[PDB]
Amino acid sequence: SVIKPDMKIKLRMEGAVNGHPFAIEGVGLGKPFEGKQSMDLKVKEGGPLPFAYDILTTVFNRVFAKYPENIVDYFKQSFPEGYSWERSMNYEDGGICNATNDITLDGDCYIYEIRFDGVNFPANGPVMQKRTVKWEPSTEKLYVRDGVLKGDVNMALSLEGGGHYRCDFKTTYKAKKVVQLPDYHFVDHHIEIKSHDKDYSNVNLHEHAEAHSE
Ligand SMILES: [Co+2]
Ligand SMILES: [Co+2]
Repeated sequence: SVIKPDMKIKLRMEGAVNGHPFAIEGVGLGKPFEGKQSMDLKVKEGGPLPFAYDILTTVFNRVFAKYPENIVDYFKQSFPEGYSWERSMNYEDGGICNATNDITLDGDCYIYEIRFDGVNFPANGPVMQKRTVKWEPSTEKLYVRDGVLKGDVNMALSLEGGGHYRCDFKTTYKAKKVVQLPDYHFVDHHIEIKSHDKDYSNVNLHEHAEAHSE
């Protein structure tokens, strides 16, 4: 046991985009072995957010990915101690976000302490003009480096005017104890904002993920 079929999530994120700060909290649930999850998210400070919520959504846990038995699962093995990660998100227009998640487990509920910091998004660009629609589904590429796990992914935001806005994600995953390291593999993801109020003070977010290799 320790990884149960059904588990819960609470989180807090504190952050800032272009020096304007904000914080959001949320609760949710999901199935680790099915790679599915969902959550509700409320802006507690800095609302109404003046930039595209989509930049936050991949920051709001790779335990919720379906691993087959022939690929080692760095994430499920890491609990109950858990793990953290860091990431920079490098947008084609020179906007850059750094984020971190510290993940712990209390009973059947994961707990995330998130930091998010974005800078240099142009005023006319699609993040600050809120011209984004969704992330496309993706394939993350995961490899070992210096004893820890890396995950790189080419991501794309569909723009409401048509076309896409590209971002490169480089994530380092750090387990809090010794676990077995996997060989090169992939994680397919698909993240969707399933509902939201007008200024996104409330968001319902969904993701499903599946590992594969060879
Ligand atoms: Co899908
Ligand atoms: Co909408």
